Amino acid sequence: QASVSPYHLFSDVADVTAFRSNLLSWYDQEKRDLPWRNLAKEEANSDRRAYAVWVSEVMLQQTQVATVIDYYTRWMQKWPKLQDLASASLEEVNQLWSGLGYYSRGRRLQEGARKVVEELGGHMPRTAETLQQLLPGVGRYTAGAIASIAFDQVTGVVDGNVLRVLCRVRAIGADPTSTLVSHHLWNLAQQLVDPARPGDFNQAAMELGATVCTPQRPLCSHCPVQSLCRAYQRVQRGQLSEECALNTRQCQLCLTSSSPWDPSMGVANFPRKASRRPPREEYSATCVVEQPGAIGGPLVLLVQRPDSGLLAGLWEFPSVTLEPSEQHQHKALLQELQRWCGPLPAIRLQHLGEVIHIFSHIKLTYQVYSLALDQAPASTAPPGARWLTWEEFCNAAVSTAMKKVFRMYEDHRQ
DNA sequence: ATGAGACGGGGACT
DNA sequence: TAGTCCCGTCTC
Ligand code: SF4
Ligand SMILES: [Zn+2]
Repeated sequence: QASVSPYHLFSDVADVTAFRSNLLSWYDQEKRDLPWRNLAKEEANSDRRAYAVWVSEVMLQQTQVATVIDYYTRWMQKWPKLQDLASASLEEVNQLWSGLGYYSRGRRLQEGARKVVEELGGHMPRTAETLQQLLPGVGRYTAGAIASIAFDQVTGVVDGNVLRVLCRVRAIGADPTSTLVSHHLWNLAQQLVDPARPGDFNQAAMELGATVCTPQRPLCSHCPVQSLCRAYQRVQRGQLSEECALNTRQCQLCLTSSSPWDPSMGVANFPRKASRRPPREEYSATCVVEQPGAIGGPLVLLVQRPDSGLLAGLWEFPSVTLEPSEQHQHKALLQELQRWCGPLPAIRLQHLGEVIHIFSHIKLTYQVYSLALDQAPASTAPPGARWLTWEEFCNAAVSTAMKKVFRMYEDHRQ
């Protein structure tokens, strides 16, 4: 309902004015140097400016700034314009994305650029609503980031950083993933975003959550919005010797509930921590088959995953899925290897060790093998088989799991 | 037809 | 050391 207590609202316009001014003044003296800020500040063309912002905001989804920087630079140097990206192949996109994770982001970014160039004359949509509707991979966050940063639209955003900042600043301790709490956070973000500098405000709020209002041990003594933070105000009471008026059980007859407030956590009582369920275990066997090749050998066999599901369309060493009880077997692996190599001397199969790779939702254990051939396969290389030099593999569209497998193969090789 | 699960990898910190 | 948290979009 609209009957939330003023304890969780900014009912005083003076507080809103001060929140914006304090945050932006801190940003103007503390802001990190980032390549997408540099490209954006100097690109007067709106479409080129939005493209540079769009790429960075897709790469930043569930990925830390420190990781993105090098990928962003590589991407913008290879595809400086929408037009360049639209002509790229998905295979080239996966090559550049290799190691960044959540690979559908890269595919959708290319699909979007192709749509913009080939259906919209190269012109990016100019509001959060139309960016979200028309561009694949662009949800509510990315659309608001592009619109505010690139087009000066007055629209607030809630990423993980802003969620944490707002839950402390207004002492929201309920499950933040619920529809009700999420709606309240977006409403706060829309109230607070500076109408004159909405992009800088959004960037400032996110960088505050990244560098000051951090998940653990936040730097409250260094915070520009300290005086306006409910979380901070409460910690400074402690053994008190301002609170939420409507936080009383409607029932005055039941046992009176007690506060789950943990004094030893301070402002980190907010937000509530998401309870995490461990990933399911899966098992696979994989083999680096090698042949001597010519100059720059040996060559290793790579094959392409299905274009759906996990790590879709990426390349990998031939692999088979195994049930736990049969995770050390060779039968199915050798059958898969012979698909791509013809008849194989199965005596050469060398067990190297195991590689455990953690996805967000799967703990995958590979039994890793190698099979070194004395010469090329007897038959011509089948369609879908790629024989790569070590350097080509390192630059190919492969998952990090397969790079760990390759590093195990390189170590055990003599 | 909505909401939990699918979907990668690593940085920071204990 | 080994463990933990957490940096959005889409669907099946
Ligand atoms: S005072 Fe502390 S808890 Fe509040 S916003 Fe600043 S860093 Fe976060
Ligand atoms: Zn309350």
